[PDB]
Amino acid sequence: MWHYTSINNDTRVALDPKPNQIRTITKPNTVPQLGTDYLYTFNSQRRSHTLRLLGPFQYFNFSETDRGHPLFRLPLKYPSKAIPADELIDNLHSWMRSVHLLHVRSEDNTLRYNWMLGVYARSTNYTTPVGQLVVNAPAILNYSNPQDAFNSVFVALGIDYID
Amino acid sequence: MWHYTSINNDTRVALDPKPNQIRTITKPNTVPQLGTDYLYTFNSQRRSHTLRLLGPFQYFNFSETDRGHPLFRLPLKYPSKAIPADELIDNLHSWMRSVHLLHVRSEDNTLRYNWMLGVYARSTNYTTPVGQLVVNAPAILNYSNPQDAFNSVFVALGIDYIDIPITNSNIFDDSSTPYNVRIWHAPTMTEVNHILALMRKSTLVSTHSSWHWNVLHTFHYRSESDMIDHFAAKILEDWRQKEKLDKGALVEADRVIQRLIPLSSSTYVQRLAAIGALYPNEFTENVLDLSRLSTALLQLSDTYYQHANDQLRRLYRRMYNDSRTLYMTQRHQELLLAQITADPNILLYPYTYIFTTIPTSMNYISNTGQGRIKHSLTVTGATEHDTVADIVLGQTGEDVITISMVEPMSIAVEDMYGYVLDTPTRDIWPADEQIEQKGDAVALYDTKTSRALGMFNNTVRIDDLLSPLLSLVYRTYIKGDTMTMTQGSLDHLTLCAAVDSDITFVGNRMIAPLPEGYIPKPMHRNNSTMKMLSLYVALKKLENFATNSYLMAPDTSIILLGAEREPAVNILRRFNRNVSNVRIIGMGDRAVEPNIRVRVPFPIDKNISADFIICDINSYEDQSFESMFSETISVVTTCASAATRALVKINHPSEYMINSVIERLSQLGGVFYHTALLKTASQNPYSYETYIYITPIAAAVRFPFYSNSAMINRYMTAVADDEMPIIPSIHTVIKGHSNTYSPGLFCGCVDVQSAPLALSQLKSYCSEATTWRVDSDDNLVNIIARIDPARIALEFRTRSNTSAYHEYQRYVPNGLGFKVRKTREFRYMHREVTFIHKLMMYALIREQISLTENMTQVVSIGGRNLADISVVPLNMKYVVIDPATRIETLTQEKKNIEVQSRPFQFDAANMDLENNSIYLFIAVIMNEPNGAATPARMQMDKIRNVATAMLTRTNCVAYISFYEAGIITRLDQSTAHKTIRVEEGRLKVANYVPVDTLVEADVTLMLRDIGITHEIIRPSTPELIDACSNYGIRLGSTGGAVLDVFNHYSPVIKLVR
Amino acid sequence: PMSIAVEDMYGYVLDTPTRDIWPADEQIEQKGDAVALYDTKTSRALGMFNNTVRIDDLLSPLLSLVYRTYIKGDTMTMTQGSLDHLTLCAAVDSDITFVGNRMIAPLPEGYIPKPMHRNNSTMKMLSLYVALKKLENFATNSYLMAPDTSIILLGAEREPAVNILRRFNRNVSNVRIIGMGDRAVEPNIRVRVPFPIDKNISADFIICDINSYEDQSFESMFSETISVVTTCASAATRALVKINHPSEYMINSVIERLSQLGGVFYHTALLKTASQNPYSYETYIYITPIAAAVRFPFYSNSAMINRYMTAVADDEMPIIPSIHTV
Amino acid sequence: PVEYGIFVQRGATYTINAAGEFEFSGRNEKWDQALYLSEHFPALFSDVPLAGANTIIAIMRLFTPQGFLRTDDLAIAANFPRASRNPQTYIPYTNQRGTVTNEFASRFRTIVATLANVVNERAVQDDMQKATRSCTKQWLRHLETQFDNIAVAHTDHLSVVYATMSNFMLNFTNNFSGNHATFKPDQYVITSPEGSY
Amino acid sequence: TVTNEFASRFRTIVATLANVVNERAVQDDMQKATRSCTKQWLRHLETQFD
Amino acid sequence: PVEYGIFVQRGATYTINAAGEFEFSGRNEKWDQALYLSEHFPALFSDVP
Repeated sequence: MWHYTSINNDTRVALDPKPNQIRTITKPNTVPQLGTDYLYTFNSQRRSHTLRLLGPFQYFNFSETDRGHPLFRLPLKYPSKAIPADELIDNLHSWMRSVHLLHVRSEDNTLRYNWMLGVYARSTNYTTPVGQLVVNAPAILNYSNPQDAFNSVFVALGIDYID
Repeated sequence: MWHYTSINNDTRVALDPKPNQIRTITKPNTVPQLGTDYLYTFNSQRRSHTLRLLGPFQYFNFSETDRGHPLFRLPLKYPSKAIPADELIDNLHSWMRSVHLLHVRSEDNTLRYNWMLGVYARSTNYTTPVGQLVVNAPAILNYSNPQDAFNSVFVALGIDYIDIPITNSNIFDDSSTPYNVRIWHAPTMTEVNHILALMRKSTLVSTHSSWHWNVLHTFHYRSESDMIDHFAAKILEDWRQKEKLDKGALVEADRVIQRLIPLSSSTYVQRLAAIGALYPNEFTENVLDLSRLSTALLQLSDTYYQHANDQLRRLYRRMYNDSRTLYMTQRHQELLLAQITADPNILLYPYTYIFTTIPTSMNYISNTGQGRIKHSLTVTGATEHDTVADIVLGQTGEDVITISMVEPMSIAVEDMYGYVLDTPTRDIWPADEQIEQKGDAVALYDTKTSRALGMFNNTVRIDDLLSPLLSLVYRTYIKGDTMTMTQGSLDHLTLCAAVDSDITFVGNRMIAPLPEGYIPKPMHRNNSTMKMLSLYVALKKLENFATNSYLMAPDTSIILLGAEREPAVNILRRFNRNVSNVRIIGMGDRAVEPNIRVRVPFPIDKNISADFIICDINSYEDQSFESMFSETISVVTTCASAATRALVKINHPSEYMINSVIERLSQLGGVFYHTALLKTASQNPYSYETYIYITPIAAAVRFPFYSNSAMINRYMTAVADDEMPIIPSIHTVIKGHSNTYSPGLFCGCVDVQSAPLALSQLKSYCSEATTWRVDSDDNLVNIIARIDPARIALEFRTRSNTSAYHEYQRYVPNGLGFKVRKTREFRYMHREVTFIHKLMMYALIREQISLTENMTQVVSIGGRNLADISVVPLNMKYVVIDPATRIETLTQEKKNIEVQSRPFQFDAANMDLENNSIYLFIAVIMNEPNGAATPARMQMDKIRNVATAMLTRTNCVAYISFYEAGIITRLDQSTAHKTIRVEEGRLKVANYVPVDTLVEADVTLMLRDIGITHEIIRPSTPELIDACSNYGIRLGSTGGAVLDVFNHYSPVIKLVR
Repeated sequence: PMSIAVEDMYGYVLDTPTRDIWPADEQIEQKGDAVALYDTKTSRALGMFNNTVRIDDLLSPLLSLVYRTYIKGDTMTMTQGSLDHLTLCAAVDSDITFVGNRMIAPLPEGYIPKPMHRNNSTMKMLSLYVALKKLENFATNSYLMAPDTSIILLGAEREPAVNILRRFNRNVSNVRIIGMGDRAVEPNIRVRVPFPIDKNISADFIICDINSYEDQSFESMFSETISVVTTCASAATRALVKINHPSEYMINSVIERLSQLGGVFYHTALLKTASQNPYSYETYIYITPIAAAVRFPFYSNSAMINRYMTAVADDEMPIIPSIHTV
Repeated sequence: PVEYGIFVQRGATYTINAAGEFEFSGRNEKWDQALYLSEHFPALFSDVPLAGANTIIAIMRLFTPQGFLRTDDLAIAANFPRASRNPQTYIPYTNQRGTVTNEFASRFRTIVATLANVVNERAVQDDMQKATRSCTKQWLRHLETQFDNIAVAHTDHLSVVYATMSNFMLNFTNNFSGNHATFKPDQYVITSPEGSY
Repeated sequence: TVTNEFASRFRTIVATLANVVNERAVQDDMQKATRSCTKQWLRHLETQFD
Repeated sequence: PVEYGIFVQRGATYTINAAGEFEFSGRNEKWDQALYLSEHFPALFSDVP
């Protein structure tokens, strides 16, 4: 039982959807569910409200417009009882449906959307140069080799980094 | 059943009331009812409100004044709950009562109101000329001959046509209408011809083969999309109808051909109409997602043309260019001839082309509902692939599919509490044996156990295995769904392990509901928790074995040992809360209160005592073997002296270690303790650690000592491995007929067109391959496919490469499945314990057959579905002798198999055994060929005849697996019975009749009087790890308990010459 | 539409074999009559009635009413494993938990489960599952699987019957309810006849409902259905396999095949369930090994057989019900 | 602000895919009339319902035209040039003679009732004095009476002027199908194979 | 953007201060006219900032 | 941007070898006319697809 044994794989890459699924990654039709779409807990003896999103949305920089949504004003409707699941679900569904990441669906089976950068471009309303890149070339987010997903942006923009 | 048979009748005419009923068709008195007056549905997960009216109102153009009614403002009062039926009914009744179609009641019994035109005149407030006609002559709507109902209006007004808008069938959908119908003056066939000729000059226009009221009418679309949707809809209706006409059913349909004819259109509609008369679809009873129908039907067309033989292709093109023509089968035209002869004045579309011969295209599966398909790929097929190019599989998102390491258990609640126990067998422990056992144990402890073994032991944690189950018991509790269970029951205990709160009962069976606003947190169990609970149950059952309420007697104590045992104590305490005076103490290193903290050896001043003891203390990770020996001996001494009913873990259950434990207890108490080797189902399946039950009894123990025990063998045979353990790969490329593939999977995705190919290449390695698409829009079929070694053993015997590739073609594009929801799959799937056992046998026998020389053939007897084929090396010929197996001769020829579908003859004289052959009687002698169990004496007769027949042959070898009697006495003691259990003394493997078992001493006795050389053997641990790692299989939780006993007591007999 | 009692649809009748031997001189006659029958096909009127009177539509008003009384909460008490339990499971697409032995757990407020979507052959498969439970015992009142036992439905599109049987046996521990057949969707595995040679199905129960291929040589359908019966018989001690063309020759040759397969004759029977379309001549054949040596193993002049044999292709195009006005 | 947040997050515009569903840009951006000839449509006029922005969608439904799509019959009998395969013009409002009440005018009463409750909801949001509110309402009512006066002149007189003018020989194009959501003009060009169209 | 996000943030700030000044005025029974005037002034600030 | 990243990944310039084959730098570097007299050529004008 001496040697270490493990499968290495990039989760931040695995979690990023193929471009065709981006139109429906908001789940426009079906309503969100606990333990799948999201998870929530009201921590008692401390009166706190933790709503963590799951799937690709677990890494998501909100636009200020996203923060203008009722779903974030929700905790304010309390303390102290846990938020009713119906209001939570209706709001979070409404917000989820609100997001519309820029993309261009393609036929190639090797590709995936670079979820981080497109979400980030949404977050700044595509004012930042990476943003306007994402507007004029949504295709730049699709990628086969995981690394070149960023290299294409660093070369198109000439930048040494992106914070 | 050749000829079409049907009654034709005009529904749009039949639905139109006689004039006298128009005053009361609003139903002024009675209130409207669902399924009669109307129907409503609120579609959940989409938040939509469909209210469709029924009866004459199903075709109704609303006045804007009708749209000023509250009934239409109603959906706006929501989202999201369905509209209350009371408000719906009151409003809809009010509206219904609001309508007042103009009419003049008459006495004649032949008449009916022309509902469409009068409704339409109401809709425009009688401003339109047809409207003011309806005002000044209401009588014009009444009619006997259906056609003249419109002719009277066309002549009174002088008009060549009337364009009637149609509303959506749903009335809550106030949006632009897709198109509008247009009644034409006609009435002679000639006028119809002329109109249709002139319609080629219009833009977006189409017609049914025949018309309601026998008045020619054409649809005119706002846009080609709307047109395409109408066409696809009607194509599905004609398909669904001709499907039942071909089946010979009488059909009450309004018209023989429900497909539209595009008098003028975009190309997409032409290709739709073209594919429509081909009738490609197989009959299907599944519900379709109509919302995407057009897309589906277009894609189908695109593939139908894409893989059709050249003549069918050209036929498709012909239909595509001559779109104004109505293509139809000969039987259709026969029906038209009939309905013309009945009604000579009927108008039918005139430009038609009869198929002298129906096209013979492959039928397409076309389910468009949810669900991944689970194909089971056949080894061979009509297609003969040659040098097919490698098929790359695309990477998939976590959103489409995730690949977790181990499939969680899906057992019954009680199932996890069961345990199996191995009794001691040998009556003495000679010192000459002791030196051997002490040596083997020392060397084992020094070199450590198999790396692969420990990798599986650590990867397949039991806590994670039971998590989905315990969490569900938790979740049904907090939402109050649970409420009734016996106190002291296993469901009670598991509820106690699910939830961190006291669980009071009100009365003997009802559980007290939780106070409102209070939701207890999940119990936090560490990995060893469920095991300790399982041991507590194990003690309660060892105490009695007739018990149903596993609950402590009042005023009795139990004391769990080992590190971090606190949760098991809190669970046992909360579980016994209703029992008076129960001590449930905890000890061990790293203990927190309630548990006392201590280290081994226990402090010398300390004096624990209880009616029960459960030691789970771990051996120190780095110490001399003699050190661990004195330590665990001291542990067993403490636990034995402390309680009459100890259960102490042995981390290193060597023959020497356990037997020395028996020696220690024997010199401790004088008379031998009644020891047993328990193994619970809440243990991690691969753990070789085994508990030892210990109790004084008045009877002097006979056969106190162990030897060649199952629990012991599981540890002893896990010798340090020769080669670094295999790691399940996720292969992406699919090479055609290439032997090189490590065990693992094919997870990935590929365009639906390459899908038939990918499945056809996968079959070389994978027994079955689930596939699906995320949606009708996305073109990529995802595929997950385990690599089964058995299929590799079959498909690589010869260079031939064939598949049911066309059958897979039949799926494109809708036949491969659909699923929006995320799917999780596992590197290690669950399979039944018996299967894992068969695999261990096949590994044992494979590893044996590879060593032996000059063996011309392997002959498996009774090997259904070529079950034993993994054993036989790819070059050697493989004979099967089983009545049940069914093969085409060309297939056995394709793979160098040789089936002989006759029962094997067990009579010694006519049993023609070949020299240089390896017979395989794995798991067959116990049963008669029909599946009925043989009496054990008959099995002994079988082995006698096969050894006696083997007595003349040279270089012959035979593997006769058979169940041993000892397992029965163990299974009578054990509570585990998920898949192996006795039935009046005969063990019952799953999906098999229970069978009588042989005694090994008697078998070796007859085998030695016969004089043939022979070796009893069983698969060991390395075979377990090889089978599991190779097949991608993890052992079940209950499987972990039962497998050592089940495997040890199912010996293979290796006869040899 | 039918107006029967809830239990009434689960009943079946079975014709036992009568003749003790199967002479080859008889075999030529039966093989001839069967071949000619399969070639000329059955009566057009017969098939028109068979297709017009679908059982699904016949039972629709009933199943929908069991659904409707459930959603408005009018139902609440029934035995688990009872026919009313099963029919409730076929009426509603949702899990049906019991609180206590007889009370059914009321649905959570604001939640109305959708109707179960049964295809035409669903109720029949449920009827066959009941048929097997009753053939196993016949004193049974709770038609429910024993714990740790498996059943494997075959044939195209059998998924609803599997979801219904599963939801019906939800309270029973360790029940495998597998499905197979062509055009199968998950949970059901998809396969085509002949089954892949590597495949090895096995269960305590088997129910084949596989259709004969629509256009093939008679010898082709013969080898196909024989292979089907062989698979189903080897797979399980208690098979129930459909015979689409139940000629005297076809069924008797099935008995011959099982007889050369297992040595001793299987205890075959010719079942016909009430959930079948009324005019269907397709008939199920129960198959089981028994310790007793069967006497009169073979059929002749049987009722289920006669229903098919006598549906010879008709002389005259079938009558269509007119609606006279004068 | 909130309904606007939702709406413009859906997209400022939309296009119609061959499936005929509207697909919104998902992006804020001002319209320019260049786009009028493109595949793009302003999204206020989609009439595709959107949860949480119902008030905007309703105020938008007020813009839907009250007329109908007349065929150009007399310009066809005259063989007057017409670019469309089936020439048509949208008359703004139908004639309405028999009714006690003019349906066009009544539609204006509903529009105005809506705007009235809208302006009111604003005034209460901004604590506006009762007098000025009553004055806005009196002004709206006055508009209703005025529209009720002229409505007959529009529907029952001006419409016929439109209906003749549709058949004038040079009014050769199709202008409007009457559905704002999906109407783009047919676009002809004079393409030389040599130079640009 | 069609809309300036900085300006819109000022609209939210001002909406808040508006409901604040309002809650005060109702606490102090302030005349409707003066309240409408404070609101008109706040709106004007919003347009100016925009 | 995307075609540009591909092209520039190939190299902003190239040299011709004795066999006549093109040989791209693999590097993005700004051109200077100092290079006109050197072996290097701007890669935009290579006309190699």
